[PDB]
Amino acid sequence: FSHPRRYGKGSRQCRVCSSHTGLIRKYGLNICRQCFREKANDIGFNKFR
Amino acid sequence: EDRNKIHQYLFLTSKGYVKTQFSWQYYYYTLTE
Amino acid sequence: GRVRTKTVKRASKALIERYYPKLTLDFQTNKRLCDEIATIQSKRLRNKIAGYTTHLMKRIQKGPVRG
Amino acid sequence: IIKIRITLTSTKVKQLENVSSNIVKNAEQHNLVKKGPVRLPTKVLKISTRKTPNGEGSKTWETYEMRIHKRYIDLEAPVQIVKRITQITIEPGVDVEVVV
Amino acid sequence: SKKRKLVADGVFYAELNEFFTRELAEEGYSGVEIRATRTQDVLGENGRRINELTLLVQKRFKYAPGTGLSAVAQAESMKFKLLNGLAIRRAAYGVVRYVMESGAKGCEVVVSGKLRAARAKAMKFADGFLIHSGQPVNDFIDTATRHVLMRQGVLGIKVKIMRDPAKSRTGPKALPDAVTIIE
Amino acid sequence: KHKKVKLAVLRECSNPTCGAGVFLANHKDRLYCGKC
Amino acid sequence: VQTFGKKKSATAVAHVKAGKGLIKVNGSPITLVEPEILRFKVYEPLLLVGLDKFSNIDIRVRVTGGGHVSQVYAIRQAIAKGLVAYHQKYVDEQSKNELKKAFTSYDRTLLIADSRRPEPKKFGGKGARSRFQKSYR
RNA sequence: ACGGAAGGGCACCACCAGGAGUGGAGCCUGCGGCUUAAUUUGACCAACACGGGGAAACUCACCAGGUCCAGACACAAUAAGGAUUGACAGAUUGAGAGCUCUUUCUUGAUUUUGUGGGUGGUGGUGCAUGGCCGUUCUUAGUUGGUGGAGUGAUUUGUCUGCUUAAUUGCGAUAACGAACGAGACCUUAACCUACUAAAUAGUGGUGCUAGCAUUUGCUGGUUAUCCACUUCUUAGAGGGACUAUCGGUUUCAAGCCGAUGGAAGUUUGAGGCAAUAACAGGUCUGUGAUGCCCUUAGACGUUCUGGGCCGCACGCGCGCUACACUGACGGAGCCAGCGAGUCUAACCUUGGCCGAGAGGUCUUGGUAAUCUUGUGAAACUCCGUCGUGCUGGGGAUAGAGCAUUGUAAUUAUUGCUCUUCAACGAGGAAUUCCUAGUAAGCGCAAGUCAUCAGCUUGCGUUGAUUACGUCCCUGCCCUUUGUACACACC
Ligand SMILES: [Mg+2]
Ligand SMILES: [Mg+2]
Ligand SMILES: [Mg+2]
Ligand SMILES: [Mg+2]
Ligand SMILES: [Mg+2]
Ligand SMILES: [Zn+2]
Ligand SMILES: [Zn+2]
Repeated sequence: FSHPRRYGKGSRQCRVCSSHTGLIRKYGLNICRQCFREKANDIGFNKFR
Repeated sequence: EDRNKIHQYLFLTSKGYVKTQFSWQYYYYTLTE
Repeated sequence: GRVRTKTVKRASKALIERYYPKLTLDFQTNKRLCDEIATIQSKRLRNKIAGYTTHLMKRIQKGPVRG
Repeated sequence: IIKIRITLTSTKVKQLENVSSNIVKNAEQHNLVKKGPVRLPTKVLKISTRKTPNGEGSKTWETYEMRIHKRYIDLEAPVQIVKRITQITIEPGVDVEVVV
Repeated sequence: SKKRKLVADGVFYAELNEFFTRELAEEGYSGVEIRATRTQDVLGENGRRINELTLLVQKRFKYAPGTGLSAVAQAESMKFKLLNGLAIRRAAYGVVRYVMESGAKGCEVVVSGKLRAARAKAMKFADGFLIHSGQPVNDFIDTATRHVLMRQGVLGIKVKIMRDPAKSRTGPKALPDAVTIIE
Repeated sequence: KHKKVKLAVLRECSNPTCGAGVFLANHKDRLYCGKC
Repeated sequence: VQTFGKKKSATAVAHVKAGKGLIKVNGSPITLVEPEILRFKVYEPLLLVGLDKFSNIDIRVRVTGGGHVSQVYAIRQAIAKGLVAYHQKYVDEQSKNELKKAFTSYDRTLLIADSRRPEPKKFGGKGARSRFQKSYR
């Protein structure tokens, strides 16, 4: 019913929105590039420069 | 049996005794008095 | 440019209005007195206020200034 | 007695110093010997992203940061002055790992 | 690791924030510390709701058995008023009046969307003094953006409360341009 | 389209979990029981 | 005693000690800096005041951090500042000022490190100010 | 508000003096066009290496096929001789697919059937929306109180003129006093022989010492080997610049220009934040954000195989590599910074052996200022080969072989070895970016990643030319002005 999806863009999703595109796979985020832009301050990520 | 396993792993999603919050893809289920 | 805004100029004028028998025309002994007679919340703004007050009191000895 | 190394890490510099200064005086009030608090360089976790949730507009990039800070202090003391001292640093936001 | 561990702790805090925002909205939740405007709808039947919430968060996050001026509260309250039915202008006026009389030095409430099916104007309501660009917006400004879901479209509720800096009690207490001299 | 025609009113192998109710299929040489 | 010298990101730490005219740069002597064209850029804070002028001091510099030219300027500033500091402390400040006059009247960042640091690059173009090429149609 | 009305002012997204170029060549990639079963789709200054969109499967939304329900829940029935489930041995299919059949076993109130009601949708609508961006805006503009002018709506304040990056300030002045914006603020980059503390950073001196020289000194290693220290490094609290001082010009000042000193004198350099607002700008293909419409059991839901997004009469844009001697090719010198890197585990890889190489291999350190890593980067510098040739410049195109990544490299992922060696003799009309550690040249790290850069985000090595002005061009702002517009020129 399902073939292996252990790698590639299909293996990972946004932990919030589950969108397979723009995923931030850095520092162990696993969050969308827009969902992180939304919930960035609440993680501890802020803008200074 | 196939339903008892989950009805005891807990401690039908519509009838009641299941209040479901989603909160990032995790289906938080809680029963009611 | 090097033009000073109102929150510099007006604070300097207010300092010179009541502290003429006070801080001289030298910036080093101007900012120090500013530190204790003004609630400046940043050293850069304090430096601006003290420099403009130094300029005001340096040109005060060449004729009275408006306002 | 046992020799230990306490490691203090946080994003909040104020409470990080609130523990790095509390620990020094809490060891001086018991008159111990300790290597000074060493401040490992801050890791600036800069992360670029696109402001646009789509692909329209001028190409404008926006970086975020969660600057992480960490220190380390080594000393030696008995077990009671180890546990009662590791129970002082519970400042919410600063994480403390005590190794032996 | 520690960089990854603190990133995961921030992610965990975000998860808690969103979970309690969705769960305890009708209880008046404001922010995980938790801090709510009401601490009775959470305790419930002498610990019932709170213990059930702890059980759910524990089971999700793999834990062991033992391991007034709020902008978001105002936004949730006026969203609840708009959802049980009330004039948009009246709810915004009430929330702005309450925030301005509760010690805050400024408030602004924007409601955008399909009030009545139209070009979706943006109705703003601003009262008091309000700061903009600068580190002061992080110091003393609280913002809350909520999505109201009526039968026709979605309404964007923005609430900005500026607390009086003089009663700061932590951090800078005046404005960077505020100057007060003695004589 | 699995239909399971009504099957009106009515041996065994190893893996003794089978409770003597796994009667084989008699087509030819069908030593592969119903379960397997 | 010890001084340092920087041009962009290189730092050259110099130790000046009482000795006999030993000027080491990386373990090799000052004559083997090997820019092969800036080898007279490291002889500036010696040739300037007096060509030989010095058999009493030993300058041991070690430079790390930048590039070839940056580190050559760093060492040529480090030996200069080391000489200045040694004269100020031990020999006399009159003579340290009398050689500081020559260093400043030939100033090529010998005594004062250059302030020009790499300006950060901004999104939407390679380089800090240079922008990507734009097409209207 | 608008104008196919005008005047001042501002800006290397404008120019002037210039540099680098682009457009001319090959290739990469995006868009169009054409084709296709599909070549998915959004976007036309502010689309066109943009959707973080570097697509083999997945992504995927496209096409050719095949599954599956993940259709709950009041029901009405089927159900207590059984509603429904699954299935080996073969037809069948790409499929070890019970899809279906040849076909007879299995389970057992979960379903299946129809009224009814739901769930999901990368289906539509960004001209129904929220949120978020983009643009106006690398712009300076916006608004009360009291007073003045108007019957009034309103106006002045908010301005002739100088000055500033600035509605910045001076100043003129029925305004005075202010508020938002700008500034201030915050982050970072410069400095501090000052404080503080450091074999997770570094430096000397004692032993451990191998060379060289030997009157004791050069380079040295001494990762559990000795003490002291904080100059370099690090990070906390502070200091420091405020154009300081002096001259010239300042209408009367705001300021501007030189010199001295200063670490830093252009808002000290670069950013973050960015008022009232306007767009029918983009995004429903980010969202378990969502109105309506559509679809919902041969599905537009989900899933599997395969192909497509890449396809080539051609046009356009962003780019990489060149046309060579300031160069190519070889040995030689061995010079950074920003970072990232694995405990349910295969991430960053040091050190040996093999191969020519990619790479294989036995290990080791690193959850980290500790190990890669001193990222022994590249350009560059030294000496030689080339001798000015379509050449030994250039590596497009194609042939053969070896590995790596991946279930799967064919439409070559990429790397490596050998081989034919295309245009290109510096680029037309046009046209882009930019004023100092900046342009340009150079590579490195990170993101996208199982693999793959010609892309982007940051970073450092080398470091110029010209200018310090202006309204000739473009864009924008303000003011004036006309209006039969006010849903405001759609
Ligand atoms: Mg600002
Ligand atoms: Mg990409
Ligand atoms: Mg679909
Ligand atoms: Mg007006
Ligand atoms: Mg494509
Ligand atoms: Zn997301
Ligand atoms: Zn069996």
